[PDB]
Amino acid sequence: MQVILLDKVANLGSLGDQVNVKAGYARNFLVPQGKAVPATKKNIEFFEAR
Amino acid sequence: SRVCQVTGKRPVTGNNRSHALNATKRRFLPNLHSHRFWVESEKRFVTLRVSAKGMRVIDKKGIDTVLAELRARGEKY
RNA sequence: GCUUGACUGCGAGCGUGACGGCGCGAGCAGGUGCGAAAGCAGGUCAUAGUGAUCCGGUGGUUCUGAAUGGAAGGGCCAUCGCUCAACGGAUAAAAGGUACUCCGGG
RNA sequence: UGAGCCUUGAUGUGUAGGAUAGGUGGGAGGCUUUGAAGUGUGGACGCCAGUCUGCAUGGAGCCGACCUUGAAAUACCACCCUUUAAUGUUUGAUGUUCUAACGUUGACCCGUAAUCCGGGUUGCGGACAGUGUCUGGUGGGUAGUUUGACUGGGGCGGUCU
RNA sequence: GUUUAUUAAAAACACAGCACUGUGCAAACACGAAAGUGGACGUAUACGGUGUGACGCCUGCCCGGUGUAAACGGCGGCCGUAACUAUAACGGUCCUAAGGUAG
RNA sequence: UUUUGUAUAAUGGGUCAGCGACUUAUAUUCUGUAGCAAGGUUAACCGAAUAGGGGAGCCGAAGGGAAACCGAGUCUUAACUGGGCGUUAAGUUGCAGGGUAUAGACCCGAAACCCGGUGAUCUAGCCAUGGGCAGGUUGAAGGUUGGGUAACACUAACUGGAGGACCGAACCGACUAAUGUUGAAAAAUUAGCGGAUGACUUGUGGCUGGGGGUGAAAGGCCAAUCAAACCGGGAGAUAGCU
RNA sequence: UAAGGUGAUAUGAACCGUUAUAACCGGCGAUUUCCGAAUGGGGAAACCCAGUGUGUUUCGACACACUAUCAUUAACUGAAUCCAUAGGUUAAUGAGGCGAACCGGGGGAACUGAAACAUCUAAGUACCCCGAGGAAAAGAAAUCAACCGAGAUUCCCCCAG
Repeated sequence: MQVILLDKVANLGSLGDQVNVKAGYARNFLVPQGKAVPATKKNIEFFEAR
Repeated sequence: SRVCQVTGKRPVTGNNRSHALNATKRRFLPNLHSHRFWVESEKRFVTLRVSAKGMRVIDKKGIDTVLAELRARGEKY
């Protein structure tokens, strides 16, 4: 789902992209381990600003 | 207890209806699972008995605003 | 030999049964058939040939239509599916064998 | 590896034929010596008529109604149908790798002069195991189905309208 | 030895022995909506379930349906064979897997 | 009292005194009485509180048809000579009484079902800690010597003291006979009987709780009870029975 | 307020007071043993067994204020593990228990009727559990109605069996 990456993880990321990934990746790689942010429809526009 | 700590879901009593409509009491058990979380703020592995629907809610919101209302209603972790 | 009166809407009044039922039924109106005509025909010489209620199938009736016009559903008419044979037909729902038998009594 | 798909390009004989031209639509100027029609096969399709393209005979025409075809443009521009090819997207099967999910009734350390519990580190399995929702089948091990009425001391056996 | 204390003490129940089935440990199985516990601080010479009932002669044949029958089970015909009958350890058949051994 | 039939030997009452059974609440129907009369009546409420106000609402004077609809006519049918149902004939509000239905509904009296608690001081089993078993008799393994063998095997004394061994006291149990059967005792006594060094028995404390527990298994026991304990409640369950 | 009184079975004894300190009746304050939420540890209820600061012209043993549990906050300390949590102690606040009915919520049967019986029914009733108060709950429409309109919630009588 709509999580945006931050790191040099393998080829679905380019230092930040909106993707449609499976649930394990989001929760058990990206929720609480780091490298991402949840899509609260505010954080995505905030990091679009950043 | 089998209580979803995030959404508040708990088992309720239902009935397994037959073809002859014989009533038998049964409780619907929510898909509850224990999963460990790693908070960068407090430097600790916290585990929570949540549902998969609670997992989807905490994927939508985030761990911090969920803990902000877990500290509210007397929950322990 | 000719024909559909084995037609619809009826029908006073009656017998017989606790009732439903069954049976005859003069005669009205329309439309028919036979006969030259008078007249007769609303099934089978009569007494048995039967399955009611519920559900479902088919068509119609513009009868109703949870805001309006529809529509759905319901109601009315005609009809069909049951050895419901235990047949005036108890519930959606049991049949059996003990020769695998046992107890009590005469 | 099987199925769909995004982009790139070919793909279609009533029959003769510069050429196996699909359908409805615009259209009278475009290219080649930054090397062209017209002829040939290999893998390839086949009604062996030939075409596609790698290669190649060749070195100056193709073209627009064209002098041919029942239906005219491989002069150009568009959404497309069938066939078929390429990597890749998407979804399944097979087996392998992981270490993060998860389990650990393996060992160690701390809270802790604690066989509870919690945390860390390490190892072992491992997307199984186990669990929630729905559902197919199995299951007289259990239950509800209640399993009808008339019969003279009597052994047979029937009857119901 | 034990049992129906208060109408039945035994031919009933149990019994070591013998045998079968299942269980590889976080065991089978059981009490538990779960935690946990028993099994067991035991490890296939151990444990659970079942059948028989000391001991001797002994347990013969069959795995087709659910190689293994001391499981759920079966052990029927035709002729041949132990001095004048019958029975047939044994050896063929009917392809149904095969037919009562000893006593 | 029940019966076709009771003095019947079919059921009940020893006697007396006291208590004790067709009611209450709500709808509906009928009769009598009472006001008003094509009208009758108020519910909640206000209230100087059984007064008065308050007519929201109910019944009836119009019915037919399933209904739209039509209307003193309506339904049926194309329409009836027609047929069914009605029409100009008074109801309503009170009170009392006789019924109906709902509730325990004239009164007393089941095997059963479920819920919440209490019991392992009795008994069944287990765990932890202690105690008891008079006396006599028989004599296993092992140790030594002798006979026998190349040496064991086998044999004869002595030592040794093992037995789910024997006889038999306390103790445990009740197989026979007798008494007791309004008992001495809601299971005992008297005389015989079996075990009595074990699978023995006992004291104390704990554990196992009812659709369960326990059970060397009788469907035995769980407080003199058990083919599902007691206490309280649903419950005044239900009865076509007496 | 007072000439009577010291409650009753219950006399008797010993007394007090009579014109203002007898008794009677009321408000306030204190004492308020022990068990019992029971609260220092235990506990077979009215019992047993301890520690810290304060006091002994008799400084032995003891009395006084304390020392139970949970939730939150603050402070001080404080692990693997740097940072920081968890953990420990103290201070303050609140609660623990009882109580006839009423309220909200979570579980929640069968007897009986249906003349059998399983749908239904009894019934969200009996019973259990948690919490709160003098009331609780609910309460200002994503409510009705039908083209007119009503205008939070609550209770009663009709509509309406």
